[PDB]
Amino acid sequence: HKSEVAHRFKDLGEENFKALVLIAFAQYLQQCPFEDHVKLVNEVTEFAKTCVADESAENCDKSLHTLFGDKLCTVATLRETYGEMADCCAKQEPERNECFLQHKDDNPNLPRLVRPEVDVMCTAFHDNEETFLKKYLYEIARRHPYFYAPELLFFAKRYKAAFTECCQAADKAACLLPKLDELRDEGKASSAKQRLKCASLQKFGERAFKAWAVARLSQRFPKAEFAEVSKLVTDLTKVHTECCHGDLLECADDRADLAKYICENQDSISSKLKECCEKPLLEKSHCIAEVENDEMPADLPSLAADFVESKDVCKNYAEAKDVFLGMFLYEYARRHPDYSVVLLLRLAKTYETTLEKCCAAADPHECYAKVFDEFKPLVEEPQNLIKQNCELFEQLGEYKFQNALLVRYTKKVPQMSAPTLVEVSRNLGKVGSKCCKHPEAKRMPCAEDYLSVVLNQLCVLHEKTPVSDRVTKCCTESLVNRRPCFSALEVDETYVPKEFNAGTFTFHADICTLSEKERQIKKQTALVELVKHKPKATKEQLKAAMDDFAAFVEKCCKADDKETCFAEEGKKLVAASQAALGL
Amino acid sequence: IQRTPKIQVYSRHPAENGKSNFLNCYVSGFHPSDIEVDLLKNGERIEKVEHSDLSFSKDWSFYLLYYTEFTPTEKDEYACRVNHVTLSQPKIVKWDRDMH
Amino acid sequence: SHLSLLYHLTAVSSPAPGTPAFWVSGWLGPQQYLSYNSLRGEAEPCGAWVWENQVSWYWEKETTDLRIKEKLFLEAFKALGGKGPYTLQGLLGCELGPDNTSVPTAKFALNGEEFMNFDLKQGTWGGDWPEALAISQRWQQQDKAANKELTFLLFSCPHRLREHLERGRGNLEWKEPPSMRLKARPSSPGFSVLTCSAFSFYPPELQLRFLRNGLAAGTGQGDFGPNSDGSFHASSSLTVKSGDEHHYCCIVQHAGLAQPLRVELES
Repeated sequence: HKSEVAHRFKDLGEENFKALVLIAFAQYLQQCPFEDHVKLVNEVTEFAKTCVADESAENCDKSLHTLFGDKLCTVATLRETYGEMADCCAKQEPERNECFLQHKDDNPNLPRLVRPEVDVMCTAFHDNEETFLKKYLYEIARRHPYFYAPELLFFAKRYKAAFTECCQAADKAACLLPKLDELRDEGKASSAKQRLKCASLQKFGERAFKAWAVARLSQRFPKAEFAEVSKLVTDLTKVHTECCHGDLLECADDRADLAKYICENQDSISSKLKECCEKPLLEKSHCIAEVENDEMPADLPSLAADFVESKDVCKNYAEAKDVFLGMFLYEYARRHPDYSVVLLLRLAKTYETTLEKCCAAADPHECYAKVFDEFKPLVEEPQNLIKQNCELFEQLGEYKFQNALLVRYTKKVPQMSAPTLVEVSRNLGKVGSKCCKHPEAKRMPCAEDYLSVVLNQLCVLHEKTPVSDRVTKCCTESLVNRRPCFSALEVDETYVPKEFNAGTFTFHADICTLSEKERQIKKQTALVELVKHKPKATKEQLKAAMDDFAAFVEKCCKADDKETCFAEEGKKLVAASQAALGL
Repeated sequence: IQRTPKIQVYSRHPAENGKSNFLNCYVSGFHPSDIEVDLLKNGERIEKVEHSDLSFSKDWSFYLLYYTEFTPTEKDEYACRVNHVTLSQPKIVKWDRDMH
Repeated sequence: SHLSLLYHLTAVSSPAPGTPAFWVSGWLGPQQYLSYNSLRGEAEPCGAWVWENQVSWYWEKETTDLRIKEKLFLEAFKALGGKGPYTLQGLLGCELGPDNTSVPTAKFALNGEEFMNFDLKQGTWGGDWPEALAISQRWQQQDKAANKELTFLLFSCPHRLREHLERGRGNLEWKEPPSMRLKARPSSPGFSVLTCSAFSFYPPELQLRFLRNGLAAGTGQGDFGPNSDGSFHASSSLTVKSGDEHHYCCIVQHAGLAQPLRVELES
């Protein structure tokens, strides 16, 4: 093909092509206004059409990143608006693309998305359906710059279908808002999972991602042979490498080929695919990704035979170490569909470490004969953790559970700012309502899986503006041990505590007028600040000081001269807080 | 260049005998930034003083607010005492109780 | 009027031990919102800004940028040799304008005298003294330094400024009217001094004037200073003849008052 842009336009069709190009622009240039992006996207698409008519026409041979980068840099050279993105525009491909990817903002400071009334949304939809759907893609993509782009196409199709049906219903809001809430929740989950895929591929590499994919596909397709899993994993690694590198047109095209491959080879993969493989393209790919696990083979041997007992263990390992560990992961994972994949990966890493040491040793079989015993604690630690946290959660309820995690993470990472710690503790605390409500047996896998994406979100942000060396170590050492690494963090004794002074509690009257979700964040911020004045403070010390804080606020917000009360009482709270903390 | 400090002493709230308050010693317009400030009660140095961050004005001269919690009484005399390279001897400014 | 975010940076070549070689105060108009020094190494909120409804990583980003400036300021002393001591100050910041504009400031002073600026059109530091030449070269020759200064001034400062307008409106629109006192004391024989005092007010703009018989008697001689919380103090003094003290009152104008307030002598 003498024109990649023509090739992708042909493979994908104009509707998906334009939607993916808009996603790409919105994810690279998240601060750019909607109307500017639609203009650029439309220019790109008309150009693409001239290349389809004539792949030899001028510039039809250029790489997608050359064409798309050039469009973006017509507006992103303005440092006032786009910051360091202006320096990316100073470079050429391929350096330019990597620079844009480095500057994708995982924490864009963008307005909360307030749903208008349903009647108003339905009128906007009816008044201009295409623009309405493009705005949807744009707002989600720019807030989630690694959202899995081909799946976002399917979200948009469902979003359109919800409006089509519900805007003509008798009770519009009761048809529509449940559907929009389900999509929004699904989207948050999808986005978090994809961010971890991209982090694995970009920071840890293809082997790390493939280990993940082998484990996960082996759970879902336990009757597939290892060679078939390996083929699917290779296919899927290219799809996600391309999406995570910003190659969205290629990603979508390759994802469609993978879904067709799967649907044409169901008998080698799984018996659960028939219905998925009868749907149209986007529903098909979505259905394949969500389908339920096949039943595992009826009578599997123990793994002892091949990975413990057999005489050639170290022989097979040394001639193809990652293939042998892959087969270990495939055999272990297909037998344990209810395990979290990251735990499976820790088992495979333990096994690897044991074979690395023992196959050098005098009598390997005796050095590694008890290797499977090493797995028992790896399962037990996570289960105790989530047991403790769910008990705490059920005792305390949502807000106080968050406050306990806020204290724990301030003690671990006091170099973070209060807003960061509040947000971390909020995200961690959702593990409460997401996982502690499940049956006992499903609580630990849910929690390991959810914590992996929460910690990864913290890690990708910390990497750009690091403030704790201990966080940097936990984030960069080994992906699969991140959660245990963070759990083991004790109070950071290197942190120099903040000193109390007459202005430690300086407030204005504006706090007396707030909504007590706003007042809740003030209290949480205060709890962070107290810990920072005494990292080793006890729960009793903290409760005493926060009770003082709350009485101080109630006193001054009733007062005739509020600013004066705050000036006169702030320093009294300082003295009482010091005492409460033992100084 | 060198610049001599200006020194002002005043309370944060209007003083009333026996009522807790704060006394400020505001030192401004000086260069270089090395400076020594004590607040005094009946000629004795007060330990429990704090200060805002040393900062500077558009003309690049430095300023510094020292302050201390205090409970004035009829008989007590308060002062601010400043030393700086530009001064032959420490300069003492007495709190004037808002009567200049 | 115009809202400004300005950073006051200072470095000294020979700090007393246990005092910072480098320190920064950051100001939203007349309010200090930010403190940073080289001994602690983190940027922190000040005063009521501790409670600002701020976004995650805001403060970590302030810390990141100020650590970079710390290193530059201390390198400048290496590019001078001489003997010293040296004091190097910088005023770096942004001011908001009409059509969604921002006007940056970037000036530096050595031992109390302005000697250098950053030219944003050229992306260079310059000045005319030999000391300006040495320092501007040392920073210019440091990989990426000028580039980060461009972003700091043209992008980050105005975006920080706009963030605080949104999220810190309670702090910026604080109003505290002054508490007022008018007192007299004998001065020289035949004279008394009248002092009109304004305590604990915000914002800082305030006018004091004296009246007699309903008519302007004079402004008197005034002074002005901060309290620890960013409120302010002011006073003005007028010399009058002994026995005439009671003929005078003081009038104060301040945004925290619905109208000018007349203030009478207390005995």
